[PDB]
Amino acid sequence: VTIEDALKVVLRTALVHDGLARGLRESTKALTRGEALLVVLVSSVTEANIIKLVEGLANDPENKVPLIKVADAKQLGEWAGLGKIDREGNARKVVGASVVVVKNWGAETDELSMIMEHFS
Amino acid sequence: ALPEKVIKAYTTVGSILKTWTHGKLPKLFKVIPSLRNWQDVIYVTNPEEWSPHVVYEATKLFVSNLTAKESQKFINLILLERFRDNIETSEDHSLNYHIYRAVKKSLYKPSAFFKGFLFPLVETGCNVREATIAGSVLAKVSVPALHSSAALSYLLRLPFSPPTTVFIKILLDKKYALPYQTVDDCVYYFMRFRILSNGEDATRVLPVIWHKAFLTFAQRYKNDITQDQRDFLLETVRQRGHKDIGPEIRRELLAGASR
Amino acid sequence: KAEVMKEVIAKSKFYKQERQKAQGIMEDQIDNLDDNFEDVMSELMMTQPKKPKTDLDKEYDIKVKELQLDKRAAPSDRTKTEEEKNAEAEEKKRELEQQRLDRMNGMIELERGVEDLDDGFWENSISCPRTHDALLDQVKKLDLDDHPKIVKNIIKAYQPKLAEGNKEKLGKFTAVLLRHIIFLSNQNYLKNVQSFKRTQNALISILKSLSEKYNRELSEECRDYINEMQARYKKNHFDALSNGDLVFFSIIGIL
Amino acid sequence: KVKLAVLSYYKVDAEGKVTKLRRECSNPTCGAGVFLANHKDRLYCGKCHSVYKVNA
RNA sequence: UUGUUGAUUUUGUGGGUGGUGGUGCAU
Repeated sequence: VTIEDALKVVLRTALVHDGLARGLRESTKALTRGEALLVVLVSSVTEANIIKLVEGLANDPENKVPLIKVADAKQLGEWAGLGKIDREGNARKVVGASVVVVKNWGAETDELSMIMEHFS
Repeated sequence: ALPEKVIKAYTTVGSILKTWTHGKLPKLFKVIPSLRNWQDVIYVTNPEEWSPHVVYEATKLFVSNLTAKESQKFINLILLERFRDNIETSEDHSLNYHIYRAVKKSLYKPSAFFKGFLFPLVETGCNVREATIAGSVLAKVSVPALHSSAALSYLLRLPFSPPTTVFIKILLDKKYALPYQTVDDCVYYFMRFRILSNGEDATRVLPVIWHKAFLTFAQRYKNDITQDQRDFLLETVRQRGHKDIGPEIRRELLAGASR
Repeated sequence: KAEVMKEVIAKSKFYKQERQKAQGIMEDQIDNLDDNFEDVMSELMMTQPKKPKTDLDKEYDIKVKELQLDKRAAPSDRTKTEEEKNAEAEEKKRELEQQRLDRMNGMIELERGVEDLDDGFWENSISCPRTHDALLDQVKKLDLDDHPKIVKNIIKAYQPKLAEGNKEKLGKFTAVLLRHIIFLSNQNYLKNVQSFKRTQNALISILKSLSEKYNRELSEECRDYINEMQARYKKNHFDALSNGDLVFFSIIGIL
Repeated sequence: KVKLAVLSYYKVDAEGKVTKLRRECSNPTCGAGVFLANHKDRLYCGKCHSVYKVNA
């Protein structure tokens, strides 16, 4: 089980309990409120200051939140559930997500343990 | 208790809502959703005494501003009871035009609608007249497929009642792209009325609305079921088919291909 | 009766004025509250109270996401019986025929008459080719028998539902296709008359589908060719006339 | 239209510290992360619809 | 897209629908 595969289920589990903040504006609102438990950020964001802002908010001394890097925004959006499913079952009309923040895990899974263990 | 100066002011507001028909709503009224204790402020405004025009505008105001959870409470406590109150107390047991719109504006938030009117109503002794009026509101307004399918799945698992059978027919009439899980939930609901060990649903008399609902399901979703499900549904017509609707159901079901 | 009517009118005016006075009072009452709005809110803000989902609710949020995962069925309208379909067809055959006989008799659809026209007449991935040349370049490397495949593929790639503006492209393509059908006939085909026959009729069939929805585009192009034919006949006489010209008149008869 | 409105609302220095140039909403119900729409004469809350002074 | 909000809408192309419709009739 890879770390990326661990995040794929974890984001899906967070979706089931409405525990994800999807997008920058929702992500920063979560981070400023202290509601963020994990931040998933895309490394390939065209605008650098987006990376600087999320990294700064995630690294704030009062509320340190773990941060993860994702190669492509499109796959992060798919994990966030933005994309729709086609008759073949493949994700279609998917929307890219630059940043996704988890407000509630929902269910305690073994895959959550690896992610926090990796951070620890 | 709220501040005493506030109480008089919102008591004054409540008087306006009694006779308010048009114009601008009081600015104090418009800012209630932002307040944490909107319920307490809402009670002093006497929601039962709100005019039908106020109920329409208040629902616009609160559904848009309040959160999904808080909207559900505003939904469940005020507009649902007013909906039931108006039908019961009206001479012809009809619903006011403004209240009728107020249900539509609540549909803009599908989740808070379903958990605040539909499921509470059908689970709290909904009558045939109530289901017809609510079903008409459901039929005309566009609802998302995802929320509708979840709503359809909930109703199908509930104990059979003619009022619930209506809503099942409305959702099936909506001609949605039901997920196959919902299609199986639909098929599961219709099998349980066959005689086999089985519950009373096998021997319970089935009104026309169920047959129309069962004819309703077959017309679109004949191509979205497996052969085994098709064979099971065919047995339902043989055992529990209607005199005139039943042959039609068998024709539609046989005409469908397997998924 | 008159005294009854006057009493009715006075009562209606009385109630109308009473309603108007009530409205006047309501507006003033609204104004006063807007004036004390700040004081009332400030007291509410100070008294603001300090900072689990139902199991019934907990299930629903799970459903929508599971439904989000599960594939979605397509809906199908009720199947009409053979008698109704046969019944439905025959009136349309009749209606077109009763419309047909009217147009035989002078009913012109702007339902005016021909006599109206007779007033003052004597007294005075896949690319959609917008032009005929563009289509040839796309089909330049393709064999003669392969033209229907590419032409069909262009229609599928640019259906109206796929994107906005596809209707004009296909309509322009309708004009383009007609010129190609006429163009091929001008080209020598004695070598592979069979292959030409299998492309030529197929392209006409596609135009028949295109004409059914892109008439105005086709009719405009058809009129343009007629003017061009007349202009060429003006200078070349019979030399202007060609096989595709004969074909062109035949296709108009089809469509 | 507004594009990357989050970019302007939050400013980052070279050090990376995050600074807020737009005041938070005073209403506890709105919570943190809510910024007031800024105008010369007064400062306005979109969610609550309250009006605050720029000086405050 | 809502009125700040978050996918509930908007756009283009197709497209089913008379129905909080009445009136009498047969336990």
